[PDB]
Parts: sequence; structure tokens; C-alpha cells
Amino acid sequence: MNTVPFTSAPIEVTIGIDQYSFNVKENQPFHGIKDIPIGHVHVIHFQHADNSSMRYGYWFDCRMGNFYIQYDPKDGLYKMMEERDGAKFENIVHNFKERQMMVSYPKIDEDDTWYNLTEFVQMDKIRKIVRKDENQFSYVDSSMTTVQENELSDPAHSLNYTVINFKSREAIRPGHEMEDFLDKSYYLNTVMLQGIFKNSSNYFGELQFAFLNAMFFGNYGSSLQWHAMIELICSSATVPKHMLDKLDEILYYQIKTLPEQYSDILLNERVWNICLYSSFQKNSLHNTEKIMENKYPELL
Amino acid sequence: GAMNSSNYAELFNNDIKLFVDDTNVYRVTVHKTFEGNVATKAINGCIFTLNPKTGHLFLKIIHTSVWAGQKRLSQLAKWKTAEEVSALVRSLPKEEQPKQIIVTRKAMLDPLEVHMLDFPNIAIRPTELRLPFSAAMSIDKLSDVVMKATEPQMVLFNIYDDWLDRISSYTAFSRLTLLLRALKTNEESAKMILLSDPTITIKSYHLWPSFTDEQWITIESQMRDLILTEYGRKYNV
Ligand SMILES: CC(=O)c1ccc(O)cc1
Repeated sequence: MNTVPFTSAPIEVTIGIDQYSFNVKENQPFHGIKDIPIGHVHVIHFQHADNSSMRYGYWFDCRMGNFYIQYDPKDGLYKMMEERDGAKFENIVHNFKERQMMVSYPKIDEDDTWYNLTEFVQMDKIRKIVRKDENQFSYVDSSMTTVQENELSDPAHSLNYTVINFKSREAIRPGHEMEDFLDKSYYLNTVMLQGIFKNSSNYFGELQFAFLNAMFFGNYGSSLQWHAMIELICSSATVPKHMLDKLDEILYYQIKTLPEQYSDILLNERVWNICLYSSFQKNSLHNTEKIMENKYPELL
Repeated sequence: GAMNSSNYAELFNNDIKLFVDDTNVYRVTVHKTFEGNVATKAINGCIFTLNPKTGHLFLKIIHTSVWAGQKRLSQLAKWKTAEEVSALVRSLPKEEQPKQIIVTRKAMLDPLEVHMLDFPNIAIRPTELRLPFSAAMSIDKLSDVVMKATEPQMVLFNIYDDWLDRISSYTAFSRLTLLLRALKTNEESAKMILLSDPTITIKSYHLWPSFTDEQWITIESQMRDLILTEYGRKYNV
């Protein structure tokens, strides 16, 4: 179990760690988060009390380094940093644990939610979507645009998700126009899986990462990407059987975790009604269809 | 965006454009089987691709053999239409290719867009107007060439005959729309109007009769009248 210490908490802020959150008052004696489970990526995220504008946060993996948080009063935000001096970091953390100034990552032992939301998410792949190679951790916020969004404007601050566009030459073989538009199996299996992602794990990882950025930061372009990657699978007549069963599990836990009052903005009516009721895979998502019908019947 | 009453004059500017109507591409006669079921038999159809400014009509005849052994024909018909329009554009010299293609039915947008991916600078547009282009098969010479076809064929016409020698394309296109509206609303009476007088003939190289300017005024008047004679008979007014 690993620890992310906080220098201090100089402004009032709601702090999130994965699906957990807590409120910290102005200058409250908060010095970080302990007992973070090893083996998964994590995201620490922030919403200031005074300006709920700009949710922002950091994806990180405690296996890759010792990371801490420090408020910057010039740039006005909590920044993640890496400590290169190991004995300094241990002496800092140990002092903070002794004075009990840290919250405990509050994982229930039965509970596999975070694993199921991040099963295919790797730090190495996050760092290629979010390019800032001098850090081991990745910053994301509410306003960052995706490469595809910037085609339709600052490149360094972009989410480089894989561009998916159903009316594009990449998606449509010359002479297979109708076939490829109405059955996207070519585009899914050859262009994207064999060509770009290499395997279904990397595809699902990007899909899961897009969802988490949509949910935790309200990132609109991440939501577009998540829905596009669902739709590409559901609109393919030919999908490996293991991918369909895994997809049902992936979506089930995403829909299960979504705050009930954010569905109006985070869920695209057309995509879900097409995916669940009209597409080739209308019958392949039993778990997702059951939870969607019992939890968001209005959208449908 | 969409083509409507507000931007009607854009039809007659000097940017090349084409309308595409797919109404008459897939044509069937529904009938009873010996077992008392219902079946369709296809008949030859056509794509109606027309330039508003010049009157040039690219009539691609769709022979019934294109449907043989195919499923979901009404869907296929839209993609076949889009394939043939794309082929037509590719066959034209660059300086003759359209800058815009206006489809009369919105279900043609995605099929045509996908087939025209190679032409990112050709705008594909819908229209809010309810044009009577379906009535093209009420023009006797167009109907005759379609039904006689034994194989796929493209036939070129000028749907305005020689009218542009005397009137603008705005009036030429507006005259074509009024004649087609009449043929769609009551074909028999419309055709009676156009041919009642044995002394006005259709030239071999034309589609419509050789009316004088004064006679066209009269002819347009009975068509405007006929579209009201029907609209009353229809709504009781
Ligand atoms: C089609 C038609 O009847 C018509 C009439 C007047 C116009 O100025 C334009 C079109």
C-alpha cells in the first residue's frame, strides 16, 4: 500500500481519489492519502469550493515513483510532483502517518469496482494520450480538447485519443461503401484492432480511460470518444465472442458507477438506444441492458 | 445548409450544382401470388440528376437486373443511386463537376456523402422544398426510354427544350416545377392540357410542346388552376 502526501491544504477543495471524495476546509490540517492499493492506476482530482469551474486531476501509478501534492498559489492549483529522494519521502510520510494527518483510501474488501473500471487501463498508454513526457503522471481537466475536436486548439494540452470517424476514408473501403458503412466490422477488426490498437485490451483501455475522464472531469471530448468506441463495436456484425462478453462487463460497471444525476449530460440517447435495441449486438449486452433499463429507463 | 424558399435564387447562380432525385430508382408493382400471398415485381427505374441552371438532365436508367438476388432493395436503391451519382461526377471533367449536390430526400445524404468522400469540396445538401421530381416519369419520352431499356444506360436530355433562348433559368426551372406539380396532382388532366390542341406539336428533339410565349402564359394558367381544382377536390374547398 502506497501514499500520496500533501504539503498542505491552503484553499477549500473537494478532493477525489478514484470513486471516493471528501471535503477539505481552508487551511485544514490535511496531509494526504494513504493505503492506496498497488496494482491499478489511480486518479486524484480536485474541485475548488470558490470556483467549481475546472475540475482537474492527475493519473498516476505508485509503482512508478513517489508522488506528492503541493498547492501553487501563483498558478492557483494543487500540483502533483515527483520526489526523487527516497529517504526524504519515507521520512515525510512516516511523520504524517504518526500524527494521523492522512485519510485512508477507503476500499471495502468485497469491492472490485475500481479494478473493473480500470481493468485494461495502463499508465504507459495514458502517457501517450496525455503527452507531457517529463512527468510520470498525467494531468487532465474539464476543458482539455481532443485531437479530433481540434480538427473540427493548443496541441500540447490535448487529449490524443485515437480518431474514429464513421464517414471517413479510413472507415470506408473504396468499392465497399454501403457494406462498410452499414457493417463496421472491417473498420473495427482490421483498421483499429489489428492496425492501430494491436489488440482488444488496448482498445478497452482507451475506452475505459475516456469514460473515467468524462465522469470525473466532465470532459466532453472524452465522452464523445467513449460513445464512439462503444458504437464502433455495436455496429460491427462480426466481433470476437470474448470481446462482446467483456464489453458487457465493462459497460455494466461504468453505468453502475455513474452518478444518477449526471446521466442527462454524460449519456448519448442515440448511441445507447441504437446500441441496445437496433445494432448487430443488440442481444449481446444482457448485463448492460438490464442495468440501463432498471436505472435509466427515461433515456430509453 | 438546407435549400429552401429563402435561398431559391442560389439555384440560378454560376456555381455548378445538381439536384438528385431517387424517387423513381426502385419501382415495383405489388401483386397476388397463386397461394394468395403478395409479391413485388420490379420494373425499370431511373435516377433524375438535373442541373437547375442549364436544364441538362443526366437520366441514368436503372434496369431491373440490378436488383436480382439482392435483399433490402429500398435501402440498396439509395446506395446504388449514390454510386451512380459519384460515377457521373468522376466521369465529368474537373471544370464540369458540381460544387454542390442537392438531394430531394434526406435519406440520400449519408449514402451520397460516403460515396463522395473522394470529393471533400463538393457540398451535399438537403432541401426543405417538396419538389414534384417524382413526376418525371409522366413525361412521355422519359418514360418511354426507361421502359424500353434492356440494359443499364445513361441518356442525356435538356429538360427545358429551347426555353433558355427566351427566358431565364429562374423562370425555366420555375416553369418545369409548375408543369411537374400539375402532372403529379392529376396526370390525366395535366396531359390533356398540354396536348389538347392538335396544332401545337412536340419537336422530335424536344420533350414539351412548341408553345409561343403567349401560349405558355395560357398553359401555365391552366396548370396553376388544375393544382387548385385538385386542392379543392382534395380538401373540399
Ligand atoms: C414554381 C412556381 O410556381 C413559382 C412561382 C413564382 C416564383 O417566383 C417562383 C416559383
